[PDB]
Amino acid sequence: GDERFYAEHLMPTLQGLLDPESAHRLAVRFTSLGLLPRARFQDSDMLEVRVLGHKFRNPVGIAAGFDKHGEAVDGLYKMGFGFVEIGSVTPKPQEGNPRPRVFRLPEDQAVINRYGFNSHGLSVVEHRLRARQQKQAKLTEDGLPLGVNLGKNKTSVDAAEDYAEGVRVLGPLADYLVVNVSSPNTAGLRSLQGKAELRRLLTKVLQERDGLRRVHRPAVLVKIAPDLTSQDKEDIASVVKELGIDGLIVTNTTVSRPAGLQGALRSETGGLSGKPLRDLSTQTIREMYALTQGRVPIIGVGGVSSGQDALEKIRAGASLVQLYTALTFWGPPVVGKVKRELEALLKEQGFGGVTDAIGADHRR
Ligand SMILES: Cc1cc2nc3c(=O)[nH]c(=O)nc-3n(C[C@H](O)[C@H](O)[C@H](O)COP(=O)(O)O)c2cc1C
Ligand SMILES: COc1cccc(-c2ccc(NC(=O)c3ccsc3C(=O)O)c(F)c2)c1
Ligand SMILES: O=C(O)c1cc(=O)[nH]c(=O)[nH]1
Repeated sequence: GDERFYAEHLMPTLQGLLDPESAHRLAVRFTSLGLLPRARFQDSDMLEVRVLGHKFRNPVGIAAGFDKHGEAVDGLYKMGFGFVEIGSVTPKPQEGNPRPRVFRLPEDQAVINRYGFNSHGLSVVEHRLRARQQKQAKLTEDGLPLGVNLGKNKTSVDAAEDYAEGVRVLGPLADYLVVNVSSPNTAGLRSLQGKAELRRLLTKVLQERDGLRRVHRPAVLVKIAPDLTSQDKEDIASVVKELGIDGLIVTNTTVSRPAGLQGALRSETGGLSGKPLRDLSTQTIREMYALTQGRVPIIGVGGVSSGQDALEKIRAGASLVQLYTALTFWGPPVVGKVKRELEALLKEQGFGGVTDAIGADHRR
């Protein structure tokens, strides 16, 4: 493939022929089949990162949402991602919201989605991952970890138990689990970010995680929204420290609509991703890093489309970064682009490697 070809011809043509959701489905299909452009870039030692009890070949991963049901994990590693996160997965299967539920904002290099946790359910995903469990074991040992993002059912009467079930069912198959309490498309989900409820919720999740056999015991991270108040962030940092949460994913999509959006569909209900979210996410990473005294690993997500975007989040405190929306606009070549640009910037700024740059802004 070619970065310019995909950005100017292939992707534009695809988006002109298929609606957003159909384009996504096709994307998952092609990826699962390995129909991807040549992954030129060769990961250098400079990009290697050790965190969350694992080695990561490179710090660029695919964010949750692209492979909700764990159907294209291997194809995603082939695309060049240093780690893959599937999900969110709900206990029981559910359809999500009616279509259309995803919209492109071309003029803003953004997307708005309100899928509503469409999920094949824990059982289906469980067997899908078991079919390649040993293959993943080798991938992980080779520096390509797998993360599993857990969600809750729309009609659930016990949010905590939904997450507990996810820990028990998919925890044994993941390197890290994500307690996603930041989806803007699930009524009352974000309220789980409150201190009182959060502590109770995470205490239960951690107990279930600790109850798994050693080799099947994943790290547990909490994914937060970019729309939290200063009080919310202080509370989350406090609870994370109190319970020993392994890490944070910052951030999910935003329900805010920054001044300046041009897309005709800017007022659609849902979470906004892409460039308009980038700096709000970076600043959230910066604050959480400071609140946790840089002792809690952070996976930075939100508007990453270049090496500069990645490095800004790393310097702000992220040990790893993820992207999704950039892929929807530029295609597979964007992964290699980000890694190549990141490597060059690290050298240009005097960093021996990614590890040396983590939280660098806080030390100046
Ligand atoms: C279409 C779509 C679906 C998503 N689904 C999920 C999900 O199921 N779980 C989750 O934790 N985040 C989900 N996200 C959020 C992304 O993981 C990420 O936090 C956010 O989009 C910011 O990254 P980006 O600007 O690179 O897309 C989704 C995002 C998009 C655009
Ligand atoms: C042969 O070339 C390839 C190979 C492998 C994957 C893709 C591809 C195609 C479309 C999307 N796009 C989305 O998956 C998407 C998600 C939510 S919206 C939206 C979109 O197009 O607007 C992609 F990420 C990757 C193209
Ligand atoms: O499934 C969705 O609608 C969804 C979940 C989530 O966590 N984030 C997002 O942007 N959409």
